[PDB]
Amino acid sequence: LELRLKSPVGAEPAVYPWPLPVYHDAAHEIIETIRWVCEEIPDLKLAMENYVLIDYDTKSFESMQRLCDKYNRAIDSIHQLWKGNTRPSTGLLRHILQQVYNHSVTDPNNYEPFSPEVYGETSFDLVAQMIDEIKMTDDDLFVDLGSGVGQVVLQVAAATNCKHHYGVEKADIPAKYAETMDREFRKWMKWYGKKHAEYTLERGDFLSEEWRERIANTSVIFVNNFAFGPEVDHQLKERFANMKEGGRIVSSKPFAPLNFRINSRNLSDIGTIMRVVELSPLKSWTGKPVSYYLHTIDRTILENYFSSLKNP
Ligand SMILES: COc1nc(Nc2cc(S(C)(=O)=O)ccc2N[C@@H](c2cccc3c2OC(F)(F)O3)c2ncccc2Cl)nc(N2CCNCC2)n1
Repeated sequence: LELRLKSPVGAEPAVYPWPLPVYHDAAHEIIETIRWVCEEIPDLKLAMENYVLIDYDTKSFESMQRLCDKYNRAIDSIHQLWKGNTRPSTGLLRHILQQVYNHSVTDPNNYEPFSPEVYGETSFDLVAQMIDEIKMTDDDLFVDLGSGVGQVVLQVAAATNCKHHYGVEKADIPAKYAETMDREFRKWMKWYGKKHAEYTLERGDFLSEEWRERIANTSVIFVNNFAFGPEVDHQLKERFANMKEGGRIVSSKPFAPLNFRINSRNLSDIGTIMRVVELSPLKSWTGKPVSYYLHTIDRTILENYFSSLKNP
């Protein structure tokens, strides 16, 4: 006893075992998948009997099976008509990321702010605003320092053309889940027929020796440093100090003051080599009044100070 959804692009079907997983709801996931594919393919919305998406019982195997059958037959008609890899829309991507999470993370957890279990609530929209603001290209290398189950990396890889996206996570439980998130994401993206950039989710300590040169060569760092201690903050600034001009750090708490004024007593501070701006979706956003910080490596701040001493 199972439910099957045929892929709109001819990939392997999505197979769900009945009784469906508890999770959000698995039956609603199947209905929303069908609706998303219908929104995506106008011939499919035409071929599909309208009534089948109004009249359903998620608690009935036969009712759920009939819904899947109607969709599957409509996909078959469309595949017969066509007989004779684009990036996902923002709406579809939100669905795909939630779907990937639901199929990957199965054990209870605590639902703290910006935690994997609440990604859909404020993270998804905020990461979407951030992507629109920093405008990465094929020359960029993106790294999430403390990537959790890899959700930010998956979103950014599905939305941008960076050369590569990396996620590094130290903790055992999220890094293990990231392995399933990776598989589930690649599988589901193929199922929908959607393109994503290259990415790697790995287990590791971003403060290790190996990671020193990796951070130095990164063009865009993403780091939720909100709850970081002074030691991790100090070590990170030491890593950032080796970054290239124009290198960027997107964070939840600033690494240098917004009003940093270089003088003779603060030449050791990271503020001497980076621009820092506070960004806010509120500056059409109706979500939480959130803020984030964009840091840009710029050693001309330090150069202009020495230049001004020699040229009064
Ligand atoms: C407010 O409570 C709070 N906030 C944060 N973090 C936080 C605070 C604020 S603010 C100043 O209060 O407005 C805004 C954004 C974030 N996090 C964002 C984020 C971080 C870095 C760059 C960003 C970004 O968003 C961005 F895309 F724009 O660029 C985030 N982190 C992780 C995954 C997805 C997302 Cl989207 N972390 C914690 N914790 C630490 C974790 N476990 C519980 C306590 N608790």
